[PDB]
Amino acid sequence: GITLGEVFPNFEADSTIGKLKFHDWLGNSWGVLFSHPRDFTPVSTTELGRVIQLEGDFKKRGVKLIALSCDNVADHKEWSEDVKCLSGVKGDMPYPIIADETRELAVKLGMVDPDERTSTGMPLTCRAVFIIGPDKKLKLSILYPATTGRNFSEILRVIDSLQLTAQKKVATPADWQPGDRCMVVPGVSAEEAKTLFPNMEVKAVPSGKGYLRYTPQPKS
Amino acid sequence: GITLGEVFPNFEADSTIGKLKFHDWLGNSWGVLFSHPRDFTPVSTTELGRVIQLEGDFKKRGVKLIALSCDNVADHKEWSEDVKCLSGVKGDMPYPIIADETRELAVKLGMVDPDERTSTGMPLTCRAVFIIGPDKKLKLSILYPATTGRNFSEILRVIDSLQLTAQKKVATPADWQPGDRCMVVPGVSAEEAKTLFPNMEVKAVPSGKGYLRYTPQP
Repeated sequence: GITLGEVFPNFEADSTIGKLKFHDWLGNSWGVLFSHPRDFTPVSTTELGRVIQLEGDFKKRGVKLIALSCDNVADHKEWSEDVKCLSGVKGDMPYPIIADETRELAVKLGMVDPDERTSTGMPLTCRAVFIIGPDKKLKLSILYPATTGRNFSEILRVIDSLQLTAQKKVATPADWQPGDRCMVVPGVSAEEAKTLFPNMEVKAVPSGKGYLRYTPQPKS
Repeated sequence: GITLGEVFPNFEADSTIGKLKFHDWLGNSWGVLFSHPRDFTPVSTTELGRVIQLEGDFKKRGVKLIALSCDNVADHKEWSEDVKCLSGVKGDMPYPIIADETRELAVKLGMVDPDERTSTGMPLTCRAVFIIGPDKKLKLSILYPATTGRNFSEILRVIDSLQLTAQKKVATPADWQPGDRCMVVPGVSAEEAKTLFPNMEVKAVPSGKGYLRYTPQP
């Protein structure tokens, strides 16, 4: 498995764009790698279709997208046409699909589905998402089972928080949406906030501590 | 780390309700274990205050909530008064908070935060969520950093999916909300579908395979 802040593997893999080396492919960029159990399956088709719908939203954020399953590349290409059909968007695939036929990555990234296997007993991946920063380090992840399609707007929501909190000295509260007030991190001193967050609110709390601090979301 | 389908560690831990043994405390119930980096911090107070708002949503779904950080129980009890205040809900804490002071669970669960450490250099948990079925097996997990407060509506949404797809041979599509049409799982034959999903719809796709099968939510 991979824990937060680990450098993500500079793996080599075949895909729908040919063989790639992960750190080469990603470059100096945010990236999202996500997996699905099996090509030509229904939930997986709605998900890769949804990602097509949202591809300008990822592009606006400088976020490279890459899909993965344990199927071969020829199946990725043929299935891709079904994915396009269901997205309702016409055009080439806006992202590659890795073929993890050896289960190398499935195992290394701790993303084997607990329930879905080939008829032959081969593991398959679950619906994993890994958010990787331009530093190549793992920033956030989710492991959802095959039974449960993902919420891709939550992925974009958290890409928004992660890009903001990367540059500014805030953290985003429960249920935060882009443009909403943020929390000032406990590290910022009163004296430095005077200048940095001149309209900060300190909400009194029964403990008498001064940590419950809100500020408008900084421009970034 | 822990992976999907592993039986969740039957740990013994101190908490706001005293020392507990995890499988015993859970019993035959669904469970959500969730962690935050540090008590007396802003986002964490928002998040725990939000879970109090939603305690009844979880209760009606048979889901036991339990929170965790590396702080001590005394800090838990005192910080819990602020959490209650931010929640706006009056009354005793609706869930226990485990105290992982030795970092044993933070390490076992693969949930150490990549940036937050104590002043003294001790690791701290990130904002992790583990959903545990009645069989004690891990069914879903999320690892969010300290910077990035959670979405507890999504936790609810995915619990509704896990609970549905445990009982019926469907799976929930991208962005599904309760009440939305589900997909029939590929392992269901047309023969079985005639009986099990009388209103099933097969949507034509360029490959001509008939796997794209929608049904009303069972």
